[PDB]
Parts: sequence; structure tokens; C-alpha cells
Amino acid sequence: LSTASVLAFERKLDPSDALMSAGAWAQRDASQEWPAVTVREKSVRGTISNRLKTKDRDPAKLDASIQSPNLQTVDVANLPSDADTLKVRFTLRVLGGAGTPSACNDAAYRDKLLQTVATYVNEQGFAELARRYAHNLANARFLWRNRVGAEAVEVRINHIRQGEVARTWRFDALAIGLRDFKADAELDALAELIASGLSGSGHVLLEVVAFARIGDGQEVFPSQELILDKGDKKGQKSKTLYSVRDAAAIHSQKIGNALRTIDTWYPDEDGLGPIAVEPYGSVTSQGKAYRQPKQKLDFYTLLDNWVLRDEAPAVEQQHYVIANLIRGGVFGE
Amino acid sequence: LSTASVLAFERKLDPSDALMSAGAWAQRDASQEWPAVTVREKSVRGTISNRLKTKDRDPAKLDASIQSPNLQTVDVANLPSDADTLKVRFTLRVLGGAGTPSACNDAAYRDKLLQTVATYVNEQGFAELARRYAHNLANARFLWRNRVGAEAVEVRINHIRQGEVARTWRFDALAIGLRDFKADAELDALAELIASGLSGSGHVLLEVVAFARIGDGQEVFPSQELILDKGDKKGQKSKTLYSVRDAAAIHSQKIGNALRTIDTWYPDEDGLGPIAVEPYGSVTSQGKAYRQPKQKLDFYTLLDNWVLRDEAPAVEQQHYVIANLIRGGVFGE
Amino acid sequence: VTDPEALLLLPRLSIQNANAISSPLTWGFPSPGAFTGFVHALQRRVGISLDIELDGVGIVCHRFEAQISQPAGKRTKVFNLTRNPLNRDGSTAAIVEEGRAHLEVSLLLGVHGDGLDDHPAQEIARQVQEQAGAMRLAGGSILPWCNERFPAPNAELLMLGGSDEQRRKNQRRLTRRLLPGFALVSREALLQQHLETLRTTLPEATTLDALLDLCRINFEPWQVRDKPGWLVPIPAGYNALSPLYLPGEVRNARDRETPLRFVENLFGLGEWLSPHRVAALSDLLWYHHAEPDKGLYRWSTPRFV
Amino acid sequence: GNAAALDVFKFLSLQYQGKNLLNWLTEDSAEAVQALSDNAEQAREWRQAFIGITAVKGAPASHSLAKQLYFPLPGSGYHLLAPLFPTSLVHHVHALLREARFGDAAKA
RNA sequence: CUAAGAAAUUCACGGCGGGCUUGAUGUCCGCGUCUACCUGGUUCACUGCCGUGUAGGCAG
Repeated sequence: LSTASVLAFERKLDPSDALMSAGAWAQRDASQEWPAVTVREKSVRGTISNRLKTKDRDPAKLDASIQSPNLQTVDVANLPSDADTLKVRFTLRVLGGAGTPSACNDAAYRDKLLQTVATYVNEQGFAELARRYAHNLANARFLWRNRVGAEAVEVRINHIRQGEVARTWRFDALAIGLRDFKADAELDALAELIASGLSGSGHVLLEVVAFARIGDGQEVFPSQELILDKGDKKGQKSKTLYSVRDAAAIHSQKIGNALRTIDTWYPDEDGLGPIAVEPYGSVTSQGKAYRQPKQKLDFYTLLDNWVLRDEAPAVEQQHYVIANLIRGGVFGE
Repeated sequence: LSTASVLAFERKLDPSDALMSAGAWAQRDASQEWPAVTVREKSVRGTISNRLKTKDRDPAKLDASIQSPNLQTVDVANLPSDADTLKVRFTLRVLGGAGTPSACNDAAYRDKLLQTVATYVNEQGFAELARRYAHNLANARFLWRNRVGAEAVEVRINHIRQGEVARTWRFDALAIGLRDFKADAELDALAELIASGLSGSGHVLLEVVAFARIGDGQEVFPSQELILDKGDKKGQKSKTLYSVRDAAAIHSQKIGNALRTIDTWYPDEDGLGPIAVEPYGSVTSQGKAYRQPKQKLDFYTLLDNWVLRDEAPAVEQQHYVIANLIRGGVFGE
Repeated sequence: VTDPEALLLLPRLSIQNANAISSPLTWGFPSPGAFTGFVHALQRRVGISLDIELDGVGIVCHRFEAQISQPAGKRTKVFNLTRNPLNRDGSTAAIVEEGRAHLEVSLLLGVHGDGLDDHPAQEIARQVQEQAGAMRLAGGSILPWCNERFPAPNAELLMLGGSDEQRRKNQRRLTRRLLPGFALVSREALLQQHLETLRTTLPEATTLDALLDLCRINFEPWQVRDKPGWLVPIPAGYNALSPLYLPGEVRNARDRETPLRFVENLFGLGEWLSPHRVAALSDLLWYHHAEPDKGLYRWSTPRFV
Repeated sequence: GNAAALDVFKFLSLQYQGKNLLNWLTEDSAEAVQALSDNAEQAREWRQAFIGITAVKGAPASHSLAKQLYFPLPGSGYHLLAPLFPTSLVHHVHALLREARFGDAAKA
């Protein structure tokens, strides 16, 4: 058998665009009429601060470059001056049926894939991957820079079965670290819920609301937009923040990248912490790709060794390739 | 070993936007419902006062330009006619973890930089830098032109631990000069608090309120926005002041620039006084770069000598390099 | 071609990150082929198992929110992108532009089979809601339940059941829940009418669909020549540029059990109109039909006026 | 493709206007006998290159990144569809939109 | 079975310097608003008494 020419996995764990609002601490139970954090503009004047070339040391030329003022317009987002708590809310739906691709050219390859993932669920459940997903929901890893230096972060998760809430979870997101993976009875019950949603045994819907206690009037950090440059034109606004209906927001893919930061089995190290799961597992902040294909630990060769060659890898690498199956992708030649 | 291609430091010492309000002196302890200073418009007839080209210094052309003067609309902010004291309020968080960059390429470079900063912390604490930051908070240097010619300035600083005030400092901001760094018991306690915040040994949030006794109805100076174009479809508006919702305000980078005005070790002189810590430490009001790269005292050459070639500079320049690390920035190719 | 026995209303569907481009000539609302593919996939997933068939879509678009921007020196607009992960060498990616948007739309679906016979209307509508709240519509996720607690349940409304005046009254009370938006219809006859009255000057057809949907500024005989409604370009469908191919003879097919063809995009004119302007609510249903003897894979809404 | 030799694409129209060499070089190269200006070897090489220029691929090849789509049939299964990017059509409407937006008549 | 399936923009910043808008002025003539009505028909669920009682009744 060979790999299929087309292979396409729909993503599970679909998040919403996380919307921001603001209020005071100890009002967070009544945090439904909290007004949205809006995006404003302001003006910045800076100086010459980057590295200069060795041909451009030239102190008269540097003084000439200083005396031309450097001005930009910058999108900014702040809390109100009487509110010290940022409330970030998104919804997350778990679907199940993680093994079936959305497209496969080879029928025998997709049947071998289906029996492979069926045997994987038969050997053990999703409980390791589901426990790590519940960890990334437990600590507020989706608060990307809003969590850095926060006083107290607190996460509420509401499983909504019918039109009302079915269950609630209450977590202190600063007690649960970002490095190691603990075990807690509420966290394991939430892990059982996300595992049962991933197994096709139901359709799980969660509403996640995080309260960070930052400070009065402080700056929050929503997503930034992509503006490709109008090069032979006027100067542009050199920052643009994401907003949904005049409310500061984080992208859905940003929360999704924050959720799947579970990979602690990459061969380079283990003390730097978990990274996000992807084939040739590469983090954009470091600019360097762990799980290189010259070692046999990337997703593609592991999948080909498990399915085509029937070499089942180690159980943490089975967790890794199953997490890549939940993450999805367009795989092929 | 070489320097990394990308390297970025998030800023510690995050201030908020400073808001302005007005009131009477000796009611400043009850200065919670003080009404905000509003930005109004007024009309300005501009006289002819520029230098002439001397190809246009003919007397008939000069009198013809004087006969038809031009007119603008100008944003202005004054105190009320019954209030003589300006109150300026902001919040500042001290975070800690100043050595770790938020982006890097080389692992060896960031490890060498991390142990260099760790050895800097081990030789001496953050006590000099936090002492100078507490000085720039003690004198109300963040009142840029509002401090000039004031009768009396008083700064109230509140360390805010839970949702209530943990500690209170009271400073006579004109007794603490803008020139030299004295020694005071309450100022050293504030410096120890800021140093404990910078070392990661605590979460520091401060509320800084400044009262300046300027006079009845006098003009205050909020931050000033940027105007690209001007026409008759507007009111020929030529000056725009910054404003949060409905209040005259100061940009957060203005307060931040007045906070880090601590650099007294620049090689040109020291009788002028401290400047803000910048790479190639420059003053826009003077149009000149102190710490030119022709001398060996800018930030980049000092950092490359300290990290790559282990040439640790003098302890004053070590304070300068670590203050530039606390300021943050984009350092790289 | 088939009058539906009853009508189901997918009430207020919120959609994030849906595709906006959907065509190499238009960028606005997505093509109606996506909605016909949605109702066919819903017929596959839950429609078959209830002795129900689904035929067409009516769409009204309560709200639109494109992820675009104006680049500060030009009257045109650019698309907002996302940062893809790095390559295997960790250098960068290859920027391929995609256009995302946010939608609020209702769906009107017709049924012909044993609707009220085997099952009641409420349980059918509720399980179709539960099925459609697990998939995606136009490349973007169906946004799940939020604090919109009011607009949840559907309304399976019998089309020909009851008195004819009572039929107009219940379709008017169904149109009462679809007033915020404006429905979309095909305008091939108005396209052909303007094409024949333009062909007195020159015999070209795509120049018509250019000149139908812009702001034509005619000089002093300074006026603007205008159409009475909201005329938009729509992808009219699919026309094959290659003959029929067997499942196995083409490499890298999606399935080696389904015949393949190479196709080109037919573009046409659509119309956004207020839903009170059409008296019979079964007029708005977008059907897709295949004429596989030639290339015509068409989506439209016949029986509309 | 990836051919940087655009001189052949220029020479397809260099003798195409007013001459049958650039128009008959792809097929029916009877004018290519004088179009080579030499013996049968150069004329045969020119005719072979002109025939290989506009030659169809024949054997079809889709991709994963080629937008394969199902279309339902009237009461039966499905058909697979791969849309091509209409490069000539978008170039035609790009020329029309440049003539509408720019140009001296539109400026006047 | 949806031009399907997949995705982290981001780090840092001093916009302020200064100014006389002025002089002068007639708003004004004239006018038909009328005709005809049940709001309260229990929306006044009150006041006091016996009874330890809020349980239950009474009297106007």
C-alpha cells in the first residue's frame, strides 16, 4: 500500500473569535453587561533605535537622521480608567470522529487508517490528549500577552448541553502553571468531557470566559491584522488591531494555536516547555523547527511507518500523531 | 558565536495613559470626583514671524502678506477659572524578568545573554536603576510642561496589592530636584519596592497621582496628536490634543519617556543632567546623539562586547545596558 | 422543477471565517453553490435517515462583515491574511491570499417527502438544527450557541396546507422573522433583456455584465444611470472545458470512485430584494441541476416570478 | 511553467504579424521552409519547436491543492470537478478595467 | 459532500514651539381654526371583630 494522493483532515476543537470586555474585580459573576474594549488610534513619535550599518556610523549623518521626526499612527486598546479586569470570552465546540479524513483518493489506505485509529482508541482513550487540552483550557494560555504579569487570572468553563448550562468549572489559572501537567478531580472530569466529545460519543459545546486582573486603564493585547504594504504610495498606519463589531478580539486561529500547545515530546529538549503540534513542529517565535525529517520523529514519516509499514511508534509519539489528526491539515504529495 | 538575527524585548515598566482633571488645592485628598479637563477649540489669527527667504524681503510683498493674515482653529485645554490645581493620574506596573527576550533565533545567544543578565543581578541588584526610576516618579517629571513654573507639586504614590491600597508615599516633587539623585528613607523604600518588582520577586502595581498648583484658568498641556492634512472642509484645524473619551490626556509613551530619564553616564557631559535611555541616546529637543557609535558607548557595541567577547564594561555602562533591556525594543538585523 | 411540500427555516445562522472571494472575479458574498452544497450535505447526513429529501436554498444575509482594509492612499481594498506556520527549514511560508468574512444568514429549505407523516415537525427541525450545528457552511465554521437564546427553534411550515388566504397569512408571519435581511434571486431574464437592448450597439456579453453593475455616470445631455434594485455579479455555475473522465484515469483525484471533469466558472447577475416583495415564499429556492451531456452544472432559482 | 526563455514567446509574434512564420510555425510549416532560411535540418528543428510550444498536455493531473469538488447529479451520484483559473478571462477584464479606470478618455 | 480540506503578525517609540479675526447694518406688511361628544359601566380587592394562630370564619 501507499499514501493517498489527496488527504484532508477537518479540524476538531473549533474555537470562536475571543471577544474582550472590561470591568471591575468581584463583579465578574455579573459580568454580562460589561462593555466591550474598543480600539482607538493614537500618534507616536520615536527616534532612530535600530542597528545601523557599518557604512552609516557617520555622526553628522546620524544627527541629520535624528532631526527628521519619525511619526506613526498606531491602533491601541486599553482598559477603562475605572476598570481593572479584562474579560475574554470564546466558545469551543468538540465534534468527534477524529479519524476520518474529509478526502482520500485511496480506499484501502483510508480503511487501514480507520482501523489504525480505531486500534489506537482501543489501546487507550483520548485521556492524555484530552487532559492536556483541558490543561491548556485550565491555565489561560489563550491570554497571550494579557496573562503576562497579570495579578490573578481565573477561568470559567460552561458545558452547555441544551439552551441552558449543563456544568461549570472554576479554575485559578495562575496555580496551574504553563510548564507541567498536573492532575485534579475537576480537571480530570473536564478531561473526561473533552475525551467523550472527541470520541464521537457526543457533541460537546463549551463557553470559556477568562478574567485577568491587570490594572486600571492598562493596555490589553488583541490580535494584529495583516496589511501588505502599499510600497510606492503614502505611509500607512503601522499597527492594526482585530475587532469584531467594535469590540477588541483575538483571532480564532490564535486561540487554536494556544490550545494545542501540548507537545512535550520533541527530541531537542523537554524543559523549554510544550509547543504547538504541527508536522515538522516549528514555533514561529524561535524561528526554528523541532522534529526535523532527518530524524525519524516528524509527523509524516511517523504516519507512514505506522500505517504503511505497520511500525507502531512509542505511545507519546502516537499521542503526537493523534493530536496532529485532531489538529487537521492538508497532507499529500 | 554571533548575535541573533531577530531579538525583541517586551517592555517592563508599563504605564497607562495619564488622565487630567482639575480642582482646588487643599481639596486634593478628596480629589476623586474632580471633573476632567476638557479640550475646547478657539480661533487664532497668525501673524508673520518666520525668517524670510531674502528673495522675498521686499517691503511691498511683506506689507501685502501682513495685510491678509491667515487663521486657524486650535485645540486648547485650560483649568477652570475657579480651580487652580491640575491632577494627573495614571497606573504603572512593574513586572520583572527583564533579561528574557520575547523572540530569538540562536539558542546559544539567548543562553549567554540570560547568564550575562543573571551575573549582572548577582553582582548588584536592581537598586540603582529602581532608585533612579523612583526618583523620576518622586519628582513629577512626567508632567512635562505642566511642571514648569508650578508653585507647588505633590505626588501621591499608592502601591496597590489587592483591590485596595497597600502603601502610600507622599513626595514634594519640587524639593526632589530634576538634577541629582539624593537619598531619602521613603524614596529608598519605594526603590526597594520597584527593585523587588523588577527582580520577579513580586507583582508591582502603582497608582501615581500628581497635583500641580498652576493657577486659576491657566493653560495645561496634554499630549498632542498628529495632523496630516488641513483644508476648509475642517475648521482649518492646525492643532489637535489627545483625549481619552472626554478628558485631556497624556500619551503613555510620554510618561514612559519621562520615567526612564535616568542616563547620567553619557560621555559628552554630566552637567546637563539625565537623558532618556535610548540606543544611541538621543534627544529630539536637541537634535543630537549622545553615545555615538564612533565612540564605544552606544548600546549595541556595549552589548556585543559584553555578551559575545565577554568584555564587561564599567558598572555605569552596565546599568545603562540593563536599563535599555528594561526599556525593550527590536534589536537585530 | 419540483414544488416543495413544506418549508424549514434555519433561523439565524452565525458564521465566522467564511470564504469571501469564492470566484476569480467577485469578492463579496459567497456563491450560492456553497449553500446548495450545504443543503445536499445536510441531506446526506440527516436528510436520508428521516424519509426526507431537500431540494433548494433561500438565503437572506442578515449581516455581513468582511475582513478587509483600505490601504490609505487608494480607493481600492486589500484582504486581511493570517500568519501560517513556518516551513520545514524554518525560513518562512509562501503567502497565498485568502479572504475571510463573517456572516449572519437564514436558510429556507424545501421538503417533499414524508414530512409530517413519519415524524412531527418539531423533532425534525430540532435534529436538523443539532446536525447543522456541527459542520461548516462556506469554508468557515458555523458559530455555535451564544447569548442569542431567543432565535433558536425552527419553523417547519407546510407550503400548500390550509386555506390559500391562510397560506398567505402563515407565509407572511414566516416572512416576519426574515425582514432584517434581503433575499437573493437570479436575474438571467433581466440580463438577457439588457443584453438584447445593448446589442443594438455592439454584440458582446461580458461587457454587459460589466456595465450592468457599476455606477454609470453619463455626462450633460452629470447624471447616474440606475437599475431599480441591487444588481450584483454572481458565479452563475460551472461549464466544463474538458470532456468526461473516468475515476481512474486522472491522477490526484479526490476519489477514484467518482468521474471527473475540468471546468470553468460561469458568471451571472443576481439580485438582493426585500422579502416582502415576493408573495410566494417558495420562489426563492436555489436549486442546482446538472446537464452532464455537456458542461452545464448550474445553480439558479427557477420559478421565482 | 518555469521557462525564462521568453524570446521564443516574443518570436512567435515577431514574424506573426504580416508573416505566416509566427502563425504557421506551430502547425502546417510550409511557410517555415522559407522561415528557417536554411536546409531541412533548421526548418525541421524550427517546426518541432513550434509544434512543441503550444502542445496540449493530454494526460490530466489534478492535485491536493487544486480544489476538487463534488457536484450532485439528477437523482444519482456525484461528479468530480476541478476549476481552472481563467487567466485569459481575468486578463481581458483587467484590460477592460484599466481602460475604464485609467486612460485619457476616462480622464477627460 | 460547500473554489472543500490547514494556518500565531510582532516587538519598541516625546509631535510642540508661536500667534488680536476685525470693523458696519431697519425684517416686514396681512390673516375667522371651526363643528360634536356619558370614560370608569365591580380596576374604591376596604374597614373592623371572634379566634394563640398566618388555620378558618364573621359584620357593613
